[PDB]
Amino acid sequence: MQRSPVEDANCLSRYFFWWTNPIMRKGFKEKLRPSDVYQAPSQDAADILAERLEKEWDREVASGKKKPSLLRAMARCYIKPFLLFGFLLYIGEATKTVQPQLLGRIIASFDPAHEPERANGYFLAFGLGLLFTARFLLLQPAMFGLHHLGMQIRIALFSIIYKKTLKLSSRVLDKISTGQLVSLMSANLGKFDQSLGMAHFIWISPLQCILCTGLIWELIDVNSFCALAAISLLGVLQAFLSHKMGPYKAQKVLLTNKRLALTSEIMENLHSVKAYGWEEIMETLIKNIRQDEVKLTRKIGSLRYFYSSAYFFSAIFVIVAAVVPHALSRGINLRRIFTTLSYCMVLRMTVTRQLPGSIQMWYDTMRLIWKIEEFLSKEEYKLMEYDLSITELELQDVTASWAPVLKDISLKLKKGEMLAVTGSMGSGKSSLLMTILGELVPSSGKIRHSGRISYSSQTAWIMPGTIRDNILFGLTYDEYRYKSVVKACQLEEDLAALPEKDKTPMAEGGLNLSGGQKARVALARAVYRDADLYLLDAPFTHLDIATEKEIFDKCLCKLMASKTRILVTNKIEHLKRADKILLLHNGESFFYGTFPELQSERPDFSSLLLGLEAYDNISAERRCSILTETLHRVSTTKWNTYVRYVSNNKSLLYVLIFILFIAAIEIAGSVAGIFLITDELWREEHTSSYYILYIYVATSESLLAMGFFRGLPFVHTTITISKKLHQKMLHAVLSAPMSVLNTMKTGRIMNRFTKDMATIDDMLPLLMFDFVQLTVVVVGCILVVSIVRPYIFLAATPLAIIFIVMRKYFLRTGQQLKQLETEARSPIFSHLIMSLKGLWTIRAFERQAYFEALFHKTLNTHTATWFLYLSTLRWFLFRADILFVFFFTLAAWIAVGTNQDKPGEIGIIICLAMLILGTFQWCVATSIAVDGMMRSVDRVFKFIDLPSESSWPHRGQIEVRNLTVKYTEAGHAVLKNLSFSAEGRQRVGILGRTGSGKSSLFNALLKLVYTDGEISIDGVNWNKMPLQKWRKAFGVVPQKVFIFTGPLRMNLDPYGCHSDEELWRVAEEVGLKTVIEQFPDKLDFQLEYGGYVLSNGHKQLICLARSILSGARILLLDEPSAHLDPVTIKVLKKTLRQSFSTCTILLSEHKVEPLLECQSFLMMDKGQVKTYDSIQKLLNETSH
Ligand SMILES: CCCCCCCCCC
Ligand SMILES: CCCCCCCCCC
Repeated sequence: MQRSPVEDANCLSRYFFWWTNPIMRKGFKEKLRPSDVYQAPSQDAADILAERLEKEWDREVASGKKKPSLLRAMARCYIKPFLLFGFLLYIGEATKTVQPQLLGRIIASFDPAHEPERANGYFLAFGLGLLFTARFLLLQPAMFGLHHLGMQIRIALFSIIYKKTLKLSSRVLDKISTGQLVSLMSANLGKFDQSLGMAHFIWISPLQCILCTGLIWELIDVNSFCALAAISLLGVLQAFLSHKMGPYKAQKVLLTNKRLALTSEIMENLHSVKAYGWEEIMETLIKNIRQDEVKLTRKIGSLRYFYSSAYFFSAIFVIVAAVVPHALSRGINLRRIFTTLSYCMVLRMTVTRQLPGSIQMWYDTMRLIWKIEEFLSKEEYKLMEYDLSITELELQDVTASWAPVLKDISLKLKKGEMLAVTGSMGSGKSSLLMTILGELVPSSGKIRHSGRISYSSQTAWIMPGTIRDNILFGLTYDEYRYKSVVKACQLEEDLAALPEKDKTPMAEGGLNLSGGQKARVALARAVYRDADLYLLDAPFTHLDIATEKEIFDKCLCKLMASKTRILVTNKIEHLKRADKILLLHNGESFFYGTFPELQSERPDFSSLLLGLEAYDNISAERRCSILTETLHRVSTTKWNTYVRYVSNNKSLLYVLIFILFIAAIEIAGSVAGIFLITDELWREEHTSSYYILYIYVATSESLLAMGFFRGLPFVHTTITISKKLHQKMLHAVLSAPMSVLNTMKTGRIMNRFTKDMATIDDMLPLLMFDFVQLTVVVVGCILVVSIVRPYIFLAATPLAIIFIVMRKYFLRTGQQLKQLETEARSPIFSHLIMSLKGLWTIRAFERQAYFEALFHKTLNTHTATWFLYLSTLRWFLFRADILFVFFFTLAAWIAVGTNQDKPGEIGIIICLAMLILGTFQWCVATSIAVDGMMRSVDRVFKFIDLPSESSWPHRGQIEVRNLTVKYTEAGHAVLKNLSFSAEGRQRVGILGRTGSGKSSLFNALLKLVYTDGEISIDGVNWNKMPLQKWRKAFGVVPQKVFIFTGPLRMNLDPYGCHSDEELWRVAEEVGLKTVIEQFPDKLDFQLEYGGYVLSNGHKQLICLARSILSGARILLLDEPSAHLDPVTIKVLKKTLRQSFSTCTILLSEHKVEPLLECQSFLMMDKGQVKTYDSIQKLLNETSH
């Protein structure tokens, strides 16, 4: 669409990345959008990437022998780029070995004997810088290349699995699990692609290690093996911790679910939780189960410190133990040490840093490739063989299995004729169609149908978009057909009713349009479609006496009756209309024919089936069950967000005060040592003396590293902040007003607790320690180098000031550019999940290519987004790395050319600078990862900032005059100036418009929306009684009652100050004792999963009890009739009378039978009220 600039790029511009400049600019000025970002390169296109690998895999399957392997397939054409970069990494890393030798010459140039050699001093230091630059230029493009290759791989690899998953055998589909299919492709996107770049190291590290170890001198002195053994013992020490981690993870991962599932319960039914008015027990209950999670997290975190720390303390341990044996014999020499130190730390890093990460990958990627290899071996859908036009379908003793599901069906169906089939709920209801379609395979028999076959399924689904797109669905628009079909489908009302008419957008499911309208548009496909055979499967789920006979009489008889039809339904009129009928019995045939023939077969069945007089008006589920019975019967980051994070725990400030002090002391001592010691070292030869300290001065990483007394409290003080910061959120969301809380719709609140809270709790505290640690090493190093050579400050100050500005520049565009990846990620799954549910239908209209094509475009958007980001980072790293060699070369070039006669201080300056490069890249690398994570905590603060909020003298009257709500929506019957004169201790009823916001009137009194007018308790305003004291009054018992996981003791009594006799005596008076007697442990029995296993009717009684436990003034009723029945209604009626006779009741009911019971009934419309006691005055308005 937008046309990408890399297409029209120059070899230099593409190498250094000149093309990002405008997109770098834009993002700094104005915020970016999906329309602004532009497409991927023509090379990187999913059609081109997949189609190649298809051919090369096809070759492996074509040569049909042994067992094809995708690794061997991909190898047929992915090596040419892989081995091209392969050398670049090796030659790019091999330059590191040369650096020691050139350092040694500078130590060889300078000593108290002989004059200070200038020429070599300068030109060899510069000559080092040449190699030092050369390392980057060769490594950078290769490193960036492998990411491009890794990205290029999986783009094909999702296409090749998707091609298969659209067409498999249907039997195996209900063997294979849903989570395995999704999670396999969900896990790979971010991790796999980035991970591929370090695979090469598997042979790089050994090839260097063997060369380095051999290149180390003192081969006669068997101590380089001891120096290797020092690296071995480090590996043992680390691995020992990895075993001790696992036991604690299993304890945490089990616990973390308990709160996460419970939060999902409590948050969804919040309206009740507030209506009862708890907010005290729900805190402490969560806090109690949190305790173990905090203890275990702390116990893990403190352990993990040593795993990171050991690497820092290693350098001094390995370096000393390597050299001090050589101290015994062979006197002492300075150029001997420095070279052997430099060679050590290369091998120390390359064995511990990346060698694990290389091996780590090949275990994963191969284990994953195994899963694809298994998956592609799975059995396939047999392609349709309808391509004939001899004669229509005729079967003969056909058997099938999923006790065979079908056993010897026989029907010689003649063309252009009508047919109907039905039976029990099972008994081969939906299966017989699948064999005609070709979804299920016939076990034995002869089935053969000519010409193309249409289909309409049981459960309908809607492709997201236009209505005509669903209806016409890969056809061309025409005059009459569409009109007559849409007219015949009973959508003439829905034609006029909708605003955009045919262009109305639809998505998600059945929220926008109703299940009835879904069932219409479902049928529209097959009715609009042209075919040789028509197959419907239970299209009349709805109980429409008009619609059923309208569409059956008008559409079929007039339009479709010339052509053949099969239908599954339960209507005697349709059965009597049909030419041929068929009845089943669990795979074996009951009978097929017509009622006149049936009268000469089973006259008792003929009569007793017909016995129901008013059969057409019976409910679908009812009459189906009657048939079932009778048949079987008969037969932007900010500076503040850090300040807030530190401001919680003061201990995080009080820990930082003395960890700064140690840096100044340990700097000062090294400055003193470098200045004071050196002269005596040279003077020693011309004893041990002070060489061993002079080693420790050089190892700046291991010098300023943090131990247990100095650094451990940092872990303790940080984790406490995540505990506190949790409380502030949970309390703030729980205690908040229902207005701004109502817009979000719980697809976002849980998301914070699931993902965002876990990353602040788990991944942050540890990750911060690196950022604190590494900065101290680099800052503390440079200053020691600075103090000795004053003019370094002028070299340092511009580069630092540049370096921060670069980061501010990259982050503003980058953070905005990155989120578009995570947004663009979501379509790819949504498109997969939806495609599975219509797998039967999507084949029937041969519409695979359309979806297979549509699938690519959702990838191409994502890969374009990703590719731009990934490069932008590569730029920043490259510019930042080059900016170091300036610092090195300037410092080095000036150092030797100083106003100082004594050059022995150079030996430190150059050596102690060279080692930082490894830490420098590593330090800036985390610097993005921290700053990105800091955006996540900011979301929690936004939630924390969200706004927030005795006796009755034997009385319980209510008459709230002048009540006006301020929600402005209540079923087109909003409360304005409301009033009623109902006496206390009287049962009351209520009515209004059919759909007048029946709920809103209740929660207006409970105060879950904005309200006006005074509301007095018999002359006692809320003035005295706050929101809790008010909510003590009303007894609520809604259609969706609230039960949570735990025992009935905890459900009935949250606070826990009621006696056992008190708990029983209320229960038996409510009428819920003998029903409970059957359960064990009195009332201590546990309930789970919302208490679904228990009975429906008693699930009200438990809440009705809860009110007697709670308080006595007023009760409410939100239409319980749907959850009521003859035996329950009478006890519910009588026990209520015996129980209360004090508190008022309000009952909203659309039915007439509830009107006979109560005293008075309101007939309420917007600004209109009326009610009377006596039946002549009461009923007259609502008589009809
Ligand atoms: C596409 C391959 C380009 C590699 C450039 C290497 C430059 C080496 C200069 C020392
Ligand atoms: C928000 C402050 C970030 C400080 C980064 C310091 C980097 C210094 C590199 C020499």
